[PDB]
Amino acid sequence: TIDLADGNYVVSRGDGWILSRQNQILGGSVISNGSTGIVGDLRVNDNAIPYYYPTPSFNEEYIKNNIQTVFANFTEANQIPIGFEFSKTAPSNKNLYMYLQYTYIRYEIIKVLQHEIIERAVLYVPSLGYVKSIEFNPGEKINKDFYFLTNDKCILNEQFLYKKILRVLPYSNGLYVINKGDGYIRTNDKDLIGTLLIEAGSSGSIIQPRLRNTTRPLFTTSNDAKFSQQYTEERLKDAFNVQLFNTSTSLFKFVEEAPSNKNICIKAYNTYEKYELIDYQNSIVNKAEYYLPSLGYCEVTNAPSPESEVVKTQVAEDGFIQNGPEEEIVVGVIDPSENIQEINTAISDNYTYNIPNNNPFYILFTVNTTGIYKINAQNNLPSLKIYEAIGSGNRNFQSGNLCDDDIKAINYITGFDPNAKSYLVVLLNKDKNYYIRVPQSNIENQIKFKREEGDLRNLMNSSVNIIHYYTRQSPDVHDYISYEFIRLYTSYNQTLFRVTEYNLINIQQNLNLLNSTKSIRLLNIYILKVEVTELNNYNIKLH
Amino acid sequence: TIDLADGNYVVSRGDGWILSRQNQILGGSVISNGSTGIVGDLRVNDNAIPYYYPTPSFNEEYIKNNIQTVFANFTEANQIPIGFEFSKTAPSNKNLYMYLQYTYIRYEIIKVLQHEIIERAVLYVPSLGYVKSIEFNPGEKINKDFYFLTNDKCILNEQFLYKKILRVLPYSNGLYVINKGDGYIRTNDKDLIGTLLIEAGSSGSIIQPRLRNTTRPLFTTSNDAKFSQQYTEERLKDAFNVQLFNTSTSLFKFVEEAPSNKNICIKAYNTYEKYELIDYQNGSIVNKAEYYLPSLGYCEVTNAVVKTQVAEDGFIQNGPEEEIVVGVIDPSENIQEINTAISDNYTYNIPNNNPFYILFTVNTTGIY
Amino acid sequence: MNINDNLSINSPVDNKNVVVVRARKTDTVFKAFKVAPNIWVAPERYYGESLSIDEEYKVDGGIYDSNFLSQDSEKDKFLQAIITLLKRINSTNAGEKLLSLISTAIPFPYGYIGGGYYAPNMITFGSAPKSNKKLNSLISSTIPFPYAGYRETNYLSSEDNKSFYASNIVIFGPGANIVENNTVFYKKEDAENGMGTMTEIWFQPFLTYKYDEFYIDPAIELIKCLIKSLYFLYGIKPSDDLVIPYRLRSELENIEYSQLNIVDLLVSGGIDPKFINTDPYWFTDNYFSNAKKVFEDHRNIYETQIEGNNAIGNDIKLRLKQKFRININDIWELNLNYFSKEFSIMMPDRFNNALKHFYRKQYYKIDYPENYSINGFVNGQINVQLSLSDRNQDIINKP
Repeated sequence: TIDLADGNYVVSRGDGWILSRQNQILGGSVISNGSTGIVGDLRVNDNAIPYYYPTPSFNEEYIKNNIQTVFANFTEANQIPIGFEFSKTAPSNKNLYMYLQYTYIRYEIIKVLQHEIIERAVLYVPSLGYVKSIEFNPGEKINKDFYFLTNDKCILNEQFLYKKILRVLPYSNGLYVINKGDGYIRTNDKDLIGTLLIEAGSSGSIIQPRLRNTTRPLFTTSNDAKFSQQYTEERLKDAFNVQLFNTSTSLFKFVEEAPSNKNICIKAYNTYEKYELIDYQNSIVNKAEYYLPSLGYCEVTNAPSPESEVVKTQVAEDGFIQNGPEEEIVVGVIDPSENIQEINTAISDNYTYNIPNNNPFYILFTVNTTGIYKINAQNNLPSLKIYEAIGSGNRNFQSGNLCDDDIKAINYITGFDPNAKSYLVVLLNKDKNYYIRVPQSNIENQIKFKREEGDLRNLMNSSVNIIHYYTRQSPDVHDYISYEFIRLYTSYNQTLFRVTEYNLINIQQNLNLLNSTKSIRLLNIYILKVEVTELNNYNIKLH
Repeated sequence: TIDLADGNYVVSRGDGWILSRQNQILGGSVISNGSTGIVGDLRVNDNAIPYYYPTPSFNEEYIKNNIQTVFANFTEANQIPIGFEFSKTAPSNKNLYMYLQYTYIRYEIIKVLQHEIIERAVLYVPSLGYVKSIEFNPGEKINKDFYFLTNDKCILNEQFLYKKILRVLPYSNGLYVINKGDGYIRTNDKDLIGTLLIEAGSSGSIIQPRLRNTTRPLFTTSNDAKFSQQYTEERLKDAFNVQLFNTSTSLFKFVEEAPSNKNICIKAYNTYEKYELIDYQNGSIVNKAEYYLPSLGYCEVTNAVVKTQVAEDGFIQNGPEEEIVVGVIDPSENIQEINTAISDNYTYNIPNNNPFYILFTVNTTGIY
Repeated sequence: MNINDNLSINSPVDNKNVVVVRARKTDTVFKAFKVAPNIWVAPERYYGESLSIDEEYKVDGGIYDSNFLSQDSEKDKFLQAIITLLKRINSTNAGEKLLSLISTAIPFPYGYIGGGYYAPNMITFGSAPKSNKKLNSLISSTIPFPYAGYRETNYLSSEDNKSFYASNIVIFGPGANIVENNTVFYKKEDAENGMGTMTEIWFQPFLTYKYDEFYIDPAIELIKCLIKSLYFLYGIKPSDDLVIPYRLRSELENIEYSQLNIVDLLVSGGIDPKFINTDPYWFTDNYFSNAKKVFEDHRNIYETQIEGNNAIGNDIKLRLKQKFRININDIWELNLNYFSKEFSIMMPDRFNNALKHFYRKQYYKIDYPENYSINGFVNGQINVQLSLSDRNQDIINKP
């Protein structure tokens, strides 16, 4: 007698059911004189076929579709072998007999009426095995309950899950890939390899031998336009160099040895790794979620809870739960739409490059000797973006020439966005390759590289804007921003240098922009440098 | 940066190189309570994907030829399957995260002028793997360096192997087969299965599976007319019952469990068994042949940038000294048998005009 | 068996039902849709034949148009027409049986790399942790190392050469000749040794001709092509030199005899095969004996080495079990005369393989959403109201 409402329902009594009278059909093993015996099986084919017990209201197709939609899809899993094994050690002087049976997941579809069940269709899905052992001596009489089972039962914990049937991101405009961690599992035991009950003194094992290399990655995009499985896969290959997506040859196995005075229950699930492909621009504009299969997760129940009551429960809403460590690894990526022009010659001091319509583009370059360089275009506009290539310079090397490694992983160095005119100063090493993104058909705005001779070293890795308040794309905390321009402060995000027209001096220091009151009137054209200490807002304004 | 003479050279930095941005692409595993987690790989090696990084002067064909000329071939010899495993036991009350990546051998070709490397090309060849583990409580903050590697690094071996790219026998006349020992390995790590670095408190294993009828011996004959591979194989079977097919169903494995103090480095090679087939006419050796049959491998334990020169082609024996000599009936001659045993006297009439064998047995022990 | 009728040319490339594969080992790629297990449809024209043919090499009665099946709309119409024809075929028990046999009749797989079909080698994995007293080194799981090691020859390769998709049949559009249904094999060597190979079919469902007082249902032509492909799948293709007389060229002032291959006669049905294939058999060749012997050898191999093996997936094993349930005589005795009675379809029955000489064909356009349904021609095979095609002015005529 259920306490729910009328109508049909989908019920999952859970895993760990053993049918009646199918106990010794698989046979048993006998061990003696301190030997060790290992039995096991591989749930692959001819043994992974579910058993249907339907009722006229609920036919086989109805049951299959309804359970697969809500709970784990077993039809797909029926082709991927999974192996389990029990190991047991006999004592010094005695005999041991151990026999194996299969454990099934039990699903029921019911038709409640007036708080009374008037129909029940059952599905048994093979999941794993269960080994029962006993040490004996000749002539001993064994309780019939040890061999024979008259009715089905749940050796594991009973359950009655059912479902009625009806922060500030200081990034730059561009793409990014965020690895959010490993150990993601769908709700409602939808990604459960299976559960094993290990009796005292034994040792269970669950192995994914990758006998078939197939996998089931999951994809979810907020906009099918500009994004797709192929597009995200290519972007990941560019970023993380992922070569195999729907394939794998890595095995994962879990082993637990139960103590001598207790029983253990180990649950094995398949895990996933989450890759978010954002398209931040000014405010996330698009998002995709890629769940690449990982090498599984194992939970260990020290023992089933004492039998008190089978409390009914409802299925959780479809989603994910993370069991592994929390992480967020962000990697930039080159947008394939923009074109990248490679410079065949290494760049020395005092170099010029002719812009060669209004679409943004990329230029790849490397320096001849490590140092600080100033990049400014004709009339100090348009503003540019400077990214560093990750992992470059640890491979192919040709003196006095660029040998690109096709590394598409770009780490933002410094940039600003539109119409604002500014010039960048960045420290570059000889080996590493660097990309420059140029937006925006008037006269070509040639890009000029100048190797500063230890003059602007103070304003290292910063963009100077050629400029009463003014705001611009703020950098991350611990980064530097600079302006070339009697009060100055910060609006939400929380220094003075004298220029010689081209020497430099120190006018003021320890200038807290988060003060709102700045009366210096320093006896020095000046440079105001701000180092972000708390990215309280997307943009930082100097007023 | 280089003390070598000017010119072009080929260098090997050894296995154990891990690439950048490729840490978690193979997934990971989570362990709880006292459970023990084992993760590994088992490849047929049929599908090989070496990563090239050439230069104008050094093209793909140049690299492949100049590398396989000295070091191990990876095009046609990249067929033996490989397998490795790592296992970790989690503490009583905590959670463990393990993530696995591949390890590669880094080959290079360089052009040195005025004692400075002015051009460099790179080749990465897959070789085994490496597992990183961390025990974490929920919500613990993890340093990004544990997940993301932003530069290639040498984990296991830091080496630099370069090469310039420019007794009285009182025996009798007749055949002989000599088993000269076991554990032979080619020089310059041409048989190296690979090296594994097991962190403290973990265990590691290297497996060497074998596909049926897929074993390649090494044959070197001084006269292909007489000592052909079929001929020497037949003589080997006659002397010892050697058959190639039975070495394909075998399998071996090396296991090492590092203590909680330091790490353990295990290096594993494939081995060979050396059989010398000789003809000893007139007291000299008119012909000779060497046959190297696959063995069950050899292992050693290391404990962790001097330049070294590639050794001349040859073999090194790591097994015990051994020399077992067995004669064999020359197939050229014919063998006749005397059915009746010699009791106390016999006069056998020769049944040719060519050398032959007579096989007989004695019906009673005694001096004849 | 369920024909997937929920696909369109605009369907996304999901790498599971809609794929972009490579044509043999050439440099071209083409898009394929799976409408059933191991059965694919490729609306685009066949890659083999070149669309531009010199006027000297054009054959009589052929229609050439290099712009046909170039736009996406025509491709989608072709795909939907093929699906409709397949549904019409499967609507009857005979068609369902034929399609099931086609799907299950995979080419025999090659043995392990080393050789043989008996059993793979073993491996061990997962050494247990060192116990307090016992090392437990040998406590580990046992695995069949090359699981599913059986090498297969029926697969389409992706453009990246890093993925493969099973396929027994691939229905293409017409080649250089717009109206010429054809069936070609993947490997000639494997089509005669009993191992079998995948088949490719060129089909044109948008054109039909009127014989006597009725129209020709393209489903019969498709069934003929599938039956011909069955020979390739079972690897029982006879030598091209095994021909038989079919008609005496009376019109000529010389003693010349036209010849037909045995497969064409056995498959095309009609009255011609009745004079041959009698009891007792008056025509015989070593081809039949060799085919029966090889089929028995393969069945014995499966029964003694395939069934016992437990280290290979059932996807191949169960299909091979059903593939050998039937006998070769059943295939040889299978012809269009049976499906004509089953489907109640009228077709030419006398010298239907040499109709080009007897009378010239007039072709009619078929609109499939309208003129042809899952039940066949709308309003019957006689009263269907079709329109003469505009391509009849481009028919080649070389007397």
